[PDB]
Amino acid sequence: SSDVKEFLAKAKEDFLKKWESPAQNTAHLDQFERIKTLGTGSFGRVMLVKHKETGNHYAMKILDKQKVVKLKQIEHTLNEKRILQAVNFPFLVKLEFSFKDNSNLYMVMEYVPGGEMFSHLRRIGRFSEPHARFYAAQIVLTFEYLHSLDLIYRDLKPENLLIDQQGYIQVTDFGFAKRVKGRTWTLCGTPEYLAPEIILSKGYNKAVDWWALGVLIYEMAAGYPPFFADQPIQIYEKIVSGKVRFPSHFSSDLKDLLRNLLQVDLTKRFGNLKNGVNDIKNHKWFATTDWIAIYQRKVEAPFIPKFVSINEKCGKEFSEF
Repeated sequence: SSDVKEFLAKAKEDFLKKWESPAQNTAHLDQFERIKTLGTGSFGRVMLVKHKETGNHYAMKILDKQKVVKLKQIEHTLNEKRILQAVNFPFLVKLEFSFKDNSNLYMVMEYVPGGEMFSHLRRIGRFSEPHARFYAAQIVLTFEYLHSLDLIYRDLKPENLLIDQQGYIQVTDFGFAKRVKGRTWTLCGTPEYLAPEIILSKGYNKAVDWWALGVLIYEMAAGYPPFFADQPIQIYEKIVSGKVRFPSHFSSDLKDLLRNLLQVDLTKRFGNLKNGVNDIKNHKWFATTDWIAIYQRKVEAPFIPKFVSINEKCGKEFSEF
Protein backbone atom coordinates (compact mmCIF):
# COMPACT_ATOMS: atom_id res chain seq x y z
CA SER A 1 0.00 0.00 0.00
CA SER A 2 2.01 2.96 1.37
CA ASP A 3 5.46 1.71 0.39
CA VAL A 4 4.10 0.90 -3.13
CA LYS A 5 2.72 4.46 -3.42
CA GLU A 6 6.13 6.03 -2.37
CA PHE A 7 8.00 3.65 -4.63
CA LEU A 8 5.91 4.56 -7.68
CA ALA A 9 6.25 8.31 -6.90
CA LYS A 10 10.01 7.90 -6.88
CA ALA A 11 9.82 5.67 -10.05
CA LYS A 12 7.95 8.40 -11.86
CA GLU A 13 10.21 11.24 -10.72
CA ASP A 14 13.26 9.21 -11.88
CA PHE A 15 11.53 8.56 -15.30
CA LEU A 16 10.19 12.06 -16.03
CA LYS A 17 13.61 13.58 -15.38
CA LYS A 18 15.20 11.35 -18.10
CA TRP A 19 12.11 11.53 -20.34
CA GLU A 20 12.17 15.29 -20.55
CA SER A 21 16.01 15.53 -20.84
CA PRO A 22 17.14 12.48 -22.83
CA ALA A 23 20.80 11.65 -22.82
CA GLN A 24 22.52 11.80 -26.18
CA ASN A 25 25.94 10.68 -27.37
CA THR A 26 26.84 9.07 -24.05
CA ALA A 27 29.69 7.02 -25.52
CA HIS A 28 31.67 6.69 -28.80
CA LEU A 29 32.32 3.72 -31.09
CA ASP A 30 36.05 3.82 -30.35
CA GLN A 31 35.44 3.00 -26.71
CA PHE A 32 34.16 -0.43 -27.82
CA GLU A 33 36.07 -3.48 -29.11
CA ARG A 34 34.12 -5.51 -31.60
CA ILE A 35 33.95 -9.30 -30.82
CA LYS A 36 31.41 -11.18 -33.09
CA THR A 37 28.02 -10.73 -34.76
CA LEU A 38 25.14 -11.75 -32.43
CA GLY A 39 22.51 -11.45 -35.09
CA THR A 40 20.61 -9.37 -37.53
CA GLY A 41 18.11 -6.64 -36.79
CA SER A 42 15.80 -4.87 -39.22
CA PHE A 43 18.24 -1.96 -39.89
CA GLY A 44 21.63 -3.58 -39.34
CA ARG A 45 23.74 -5.98 -37.33
CA VAL A 46 23.71 -6.61 -33.61
CA MET A 47 27.34 -6.92 -32.52
CA LEU A 48 28.82 -8.33 -29.32
CA VAL A 49 31.18 -5.61 -28.05
CA LYS A 50 33.57 -5.28 -25.11
CA HIS A 51 34.12 -1.92 -23.52
CA LYS A 52 37.88 -1.23 -23.51
CA GLU A 53 38.26 0.08 -19.92
CA THR A 54 35.64 -2.12 -18.15
CA GLY A 55 35.87 -5.43 -20.02
CA ASN A 56 32.06 -5.70 -19.77
CA HIS A 57 30.23 -7.11 -22.78
CA TYR A 58 27.23 -5.53 -24.53
CA ALA A 59 24.97 -6.22 -27.52
CA MET A 60 25.31 -3.17 -29.65
CA LYS A 61 22.51 -2.69 -32.06
CA ILE A 62 23.69 -0.85 -35.19
CA LEU A 63 20.90 0.85 -37.14
CA ASP A 64 21.69 2.15 -40.62
CA LYS A 65 20.17 5.59 -40.70
CA GLN A 66 19.19 5.44 -44.38
CA LYS A 67 17.70 1.96 -43.92
CA VAL A 68 15.63 3.37 -40.98
CA VAL A 69 14.34 6.15 -43.21
CA LYS A 70 13.35 3.92 -46.12
CA LEU A 71 11.68 1.28 -43.91
CA LYS A 72 9.75 4.26 -42.61
CA GLN A 73 10.71 3.90 -38.94
CA ILE A 74 12.09 7.33 -37.99
CA GLU A 75 9.66 8.33 -35.26
CA HIS A 76 9.46 4.72 -33.88
CA THR A 77 13.21 4.40 -33.73
CA LEU A 78 13.47 7.80 -31.89
CA ASN A 79 10.64 6.85 -29.56
CA GLU A 80 12.07 3.40 -28.64
CA LYS A 81 15.41 4.98 -27.74
CA ARG A 82 13.73 7.76 -25.70
CA ILE A 83 11.72 5.27 -23.66
CA LEU A 84 14.71 2.89 -23.13
CA GLN A 85 16.98 5.59 -21.83
CA ALA A 86 14.36 6.75 -19.39
CA VAL A 87 13.22 3.51 -17.63
CA ASN A 88 14.69 1.29 -14.87
CA PHE A 89 13.30 -1.95 -13.49
CA PRO A 90 14.87 -5.30 -12.55
CA PHE A 91 13.04 -7.16 -15.30
CA LEU A 92 13.68 -4.69 -18.17
CA VAL A 93 16.80 -4.99 -20.36
CA LYS A 94 18.90 -1.81 -19.99
CA LEU A 95 19.98 0.61 -22.70
CA GLU A 96 23.51 1.17 -21.44
CA PHE A 97 24.81 3.75 -23.91
CA SER A 98 23.58 5.35 -27.16
CA PHE A 99 25.34 7.56 -29.75
CA LYS A 100 25.39 8.17 -33.53
CA ASP A 101 27.98 8.71 -36.32
CA ASN A 102 27.82 9.67 -40.00
CA SER A 103 26.01 6.47 -41.09
CA ASN A 104 24.59 4.64 -38.03
CA LEU A 105 22.68 4.93 -34.74
CA TYR A 106 24.02 2.67 -32.02
CA MET A 107 22.05 1.29 -29.03
CA VAL A 108 24.39 -0.41 -26.71
CA MET A 109 22.20 -2.92 -24.81
CA GLU A 110 22.78 -5.00 -21.67
CA TYR A 111 23.89 -8.40 -22.87
CA VAL A 112 22.46 -11.46 -21.16
CA PRO A 113 23.33 -14.82 -22.77
CA GLY A 114 20.55 -16.93 -21.51
CA GLY A 115 17.90 -18.44 -23.71
CA GLU A 116 14.61 -16.96 -24.77
CA MET A 117 11.35 -18.38 -23.21
CA PHE A 118 10.28 -19.14 -26.74
CA SER A 119 12.85 -21.97 -27.10
CA HIS A 120 12.56 -23.08 -23.48
CA LEU A 121 8.79 -23.49 -23.69
CA ARG A 122 9.19 -25.29 -27.03
CA ARG A 123 11.73 -27.76 -25.66
CA ILE A 124 10.21 -28.37 -22.20
CA GLY A 125 6.61 -28.50 -23.55
CA ARG A 126 4.88 -26.61 -20.67
CA PHE A 127 5.61 -25.24 -17.16
CA SER A 128 4.08 -26.37 -13.87
CA GLU A 129 1.65 -23.81 -12.40
CA PRO A 130 4.35 -22.65 -9.83
CA HIS A 131 7.08 -22.31 -12.55
CA ALA A 132 4.58 -20.23 -14.66
CA ARG A 133 3.31 -18.23 -11.66
CA PHE A 134 6.98 -17.21 -10.96
CA TYR A 135 7.38 -15.80 -14.51
CA ALA A 136 3.98 -14.20 -14.52
CA ALA A 137 4.66 -12.44 -11.21
CA GLN A 138 7.62 -10.50 -12.77
CA ILE A 139 5.41 -9.53 -15.75
CA VAL A 140 2.77 -8.18 -13.38
CA LEU A 141 5.18 -5.94 -11.49
CA THR A 142 6.78 -4.91 -14.81
CA PHE A 143 3.41 -3.77 -16.16
CA GLU A 144 2.56 -2.12 -12.84
CA TYR A 145 5.73 -0.05 -13.20
CA LEU A 146 5.24 0.58 -16.97
CA HIS A 147 1.63 1.57 -16.65
CA SER A 148 2.31 4.05 -13.76
CA LEU A 149 4.47 5.79 -16.30
CA ASP A 150 1.54 5.81 -18.80
CA LEU A 151 3.59 3.31 -20.98
CA ILE A 152 1.83 0.61 -22.95
CA TYR A 153 4.13 -2.33 -23.70
CA ARG A 154 1.98 -3.84 -26.54
CA ASP A 155 4.35 -6.59 -27.53
CA LEU A 156 4.28 -9.34 -24.82
CA LYS A 157 5.17 -12.77 -26.27
CA PRO A 158 7.67 -15.50 -25.36
CA GLU A 159 10.17 -14.31 -28.00
CA ASN A 160 10.60 -10.97 -26.09
CA LEU A 161 11.27 -12.79 -22.83
CA LEU A 162 14.60 -14.24 -21.96
CA ILE A 163 15.50 -16.26 -18.87
CA ASP A 164 18.63 -14.69 -17.40
CA GLN A 165 21.50 -16.36 -15.46
CA GLN A 166 19.66 -16.16 -12.12
CA GLY A 167 16.69 -17.73 -13.89
CA TYR A 168 14.68 -14.49 -13.80
CA ILE A 169 12.72 -12.90 -16.73
CA GLN A 170 14.23 -10.07 -18.70
CA VAL A 171 11.86 -8.11 -20.98
CA THR A 172 13.78 -7.61 -24.20
CA ASP A 173 12.25 -5.31 -27.01
CA PHE A 174 10.50 -1.94 -26.81
CA GLY A 175 9.89 -1.59 -30.50
CA PHE A 176 6.15 -1.15 -30.00
CA ALA A 177 6.01 0.67 -26.60
CA LYS A 178 4.16 3.88 -26.44
CA ARG A 179 3.62 6.59 -23.78
CA VAL A 180 -0.04 7.54 -23.87
CA LYS A 181 -2.79 8.83 -21.64
CA GLY A 182 -6.22 7.59 -22.67
CA ARG A 183 -6.39 5.67 -25.95
CA THR A 184 -4.61 4.75 -29.19
CA TRP A 185 -5.41 2.79 -32.35
CA THR A 186 -2.36 1.15 -33.99
CA LEU A 187 -2.63 -2.43 -35.09
CA CYS A 188 0.65 -4.09 -34.06
CA GLY A 189 1.81 -7.27 -32.16
CA THR A 190 1.94 -10.95 -33.06
CA PRO A 191 -1.65 -12.17 -33.59
CA GLU A 192 -1.83 -14.77 -30.74
CA TYR A 193 -1.44 -11.99 -28.11
CA LEU A 194 -3.80 -9.28 -29.46
CA ALA A 195 -6.78 -8.32 -27.41
CA PRO A 196 -10.14 -8.25 -29.32
CA GLU A 197 -10.42 -4.46 -29.10
CA ILE A 198 -7.12 -4.12 -31.00
CA ILE A 199 -8.29 -6.35 -33.88
CA LEU A 200 -11.53 -4.48 -34.21
CA SER A 201 -9.88 -1.00 -34.54
CA LYS A 202 -12.10 0.62 -31.87
CA GLY A 203 -9.20 2.07 -29.91
CA TYR A 204 -7.56 0.65 -26.85
CA ASN A 205 -5.51 1.39 -23.78
CA LYS A 206 -3.04 -0.29 -21.40
CA ALA A 207 -5.60 -3.00 -20.61
CA VAL A 208 -4.38 -4.79 -23.76
CA ASP A 209 -1.23 -5.66 -21.79
CA TRP A 210 -3.27 -7.57 -19.18
CA TRP A 211 -5.10 -9.52 -21.87
CA ALA A 212 -1.71 -10.41 -23.36
CA LEU A 213 -0.58 -11.51 -19.84
CA GLY A 214 -3.67 -13.82 -19.76
CA VAL A 215 -2.41 -15.25 -23.05
CA LEU A 216 1.16 -15.78 -21.90
CA ILE A 217 0.08 -17.39 -18.59
CA TYR A 218 -2.24 -19.69 -20.55
CA GLU A 219 0.57 -20.52 -23.03
CA MET A 220 3.23 -21.20 -20.39
CA ALA A 221 0.84 -23.50 -18.48
CA ALA A 222 -0.73 -25.32 -21.52
CA GLY A 223 2.30 -25.33 -23.77
CA TYR A 224 0.29 -23.77 -26.58
CA PRO A 225 -1.64 -20.52 -27.07
CA PRO A 226 -5.35 -20.28 -26.32
CA PHE A 227 -6.12 -18.77 -29.78
CA PHE A 228 -4.32 -20.36 -32.63
CA ALA A 229 -4.86 -21.05 -36.34
CA ASP A 230 -2.87 -21.45 -39.63
CA GLN A 231 -3.39 -17.95 -40.92
CA PRO A 232 -3.18 -14.64 -39.00
CA ILE A 233 -6.77 -13.82 -40.01
CA GLN A 234 -8.14 -17.10 -38.55
CA ILE A 235 -6.29 -16.24 -35.32
CA TYR A 236 -8.01 -12.85 -35.45
CA GLU A 237 -11.46 -14.51 -35.87
CA LYS A 238 -10.83 -17.00 -32.99
CA ILE A 239 -9.85 -14.14 -30.58
CA VAL A 240 -13.00 -12.13 -31.49
CA SER A 241 -15.07 -15.30 -31.02
CA GLY A 242 -13.48 -15.30 -27.56
CA LYS A 243 -14.49 -18.85 -26.76
CA VAL A 244 -11.60 -20.25 -24.83
CA ARG A 245 -11.13 -23.86 -23.65
CA PHE A 246 -8.73 -24.70 -20.76
CA PRO A 247 -6.81 -28.00 -20.57
CA SER A 248 -8.11 -30.59 -18.07
CA HIS A 249 -5.04 -30.04 -15.81
CA PHE A 250 -5.66 -26.30 -15.24
CA SER A 251 -6.52 -25.63 -11.59
CA SER A 252 -9.81 -24.09 -10.60
CA ASP A 253 -7.90 -20.90 -9.54
CA LEU A 254 -5.92 -20.61 -12.87
CA LYS A 255 -9.04 -20.92 -14.90
CA ASP A 256 -10.70 -18.28 -12.75
CA LEU A 257 -7.79 -15.80 -13.16
CA LEU A 258 -7.61 -16.50 -16.95
CA ARG A 259 -11.36 -15.71 -17.30
CA ASN A 260 -10.75 -12.33 -15.62
CA LEU A 261 -7.76 -11.52 -17.87
CA LEU A 262 -9.10 -12.84 -21.22
CA GLN A 263 -12.27 -10.80 -20.61
CA VAL A 264 -13.75 -8.99 -23.66
CA ASP A 265 -15.63 -6.52 -21.40
CA LEU A 266 -13.26 -3.73 -20.38
CA THR A 267 -15.56 -2.74 -17.50
CA LYS A 268 -14.83 -6.27 -16.12
CA ARG A 269 -11.23 -7.10 -17.25
CA PHE A 270 -8.72 -7.39 -14.43
CA GLY A 271 -5.96 -4.82 -14.22
CA ASN A 272 -8.01 -1.85 -15.36
CA LEU A 273 -10.61 -1.66 -12.52
CA LYS A 274 -10.76 0.69 -9.53
CA ASN A 275 -8.64 -1.73 -7.56
CA GLY A 276 -5.98 -1.67 -10.32
CA VAL A 277 -3.30 -4.36 -10.29
CA ASN A 278 -4.27 -5.61 -6.80
CA ASP A 279 -7.23 -7.37 -8.43
CA ILE A 280 -4.46 -9.40 -10.04
CA LYS A 281 -1.93 -9.49 -7.24
CA ASN A 282 -4.67 -10.41 -4.66
CA HIS A 283 -6.17 -13.26 -6.71
CA LYS A 284 -6.15 -16.76 -5.23
CA TRP A 285 -3.85 -18.06 -7.96
CA PHE A 286 -1.16 -15.66 -6.63
CA ALA A 287 -1.83 -16.37 -2.84
CA THR A 288 1.56 -18.04 -2.50
CA THR A 289 3.34 -15.18 -4.31
CA ASP A 290 5.77 -13.10 -2.23
CA TRP A 291 5.74 -9.91 -4.36
CA ILE A 292 8.48 -8.12 -2.50
CA ALA A 293 10.90 -11.01 -2.61
CA ILE A 294 10.11 -11.39 -6.39
CA TYR A 295 11.10 -7.69 -6.94
CA GLN A 296 14.29 -8.13 -4.89
CA ARG A 297 15.20 -11.27 -6.85
CA LYS A 298 15.26 -13.36 -3.61
CA VAL A 299 12.83 -16.09 -4.65
CA GLU A 300 14.62 -19.30 -5.72
CA ALA A 301 14.36 -19.72 -9.52
CA PRO A 302 12.46 -22.74 -11.03
CA PHE A 303 15.53 -23.33 -13.22
CA ILE A 304 18.86 -21.76 -14.24
CA PRO A 305 19.50 -21.92 -18.02
CA LYS A 306 22.35 -23.77 -19.72
CA PHE A 307 26.06 -22.86 -19.49
CA VAL A 308 30.95 3.93 -42.18
CA SER A 309 30.60 6.72 -44.74
CA ILE A 310 32.87 9.83 -44.86
CA ASN A 311 29.67 11.96 -45.17
CA GLU A 312 26.90 12.62 -42.62
CA LYS A 313 23.49 10.93 -43.44
CA CYS A 314 19.97 12.10 -42.45
CA GLY A 315 21.12 14.68 -39.88
CA LYS A 316 17.84 16.49 -39.42
CA GLU A 317 15.90 13.21 -39.18
CA PHE A 318 17.99 11.93 -36.27
CA SER A 319 18.89 15.15 -34.38
CA GLU A 320 17.12 14.14 -31.13
CA PHE A 321 18.79 10.66 -31.09
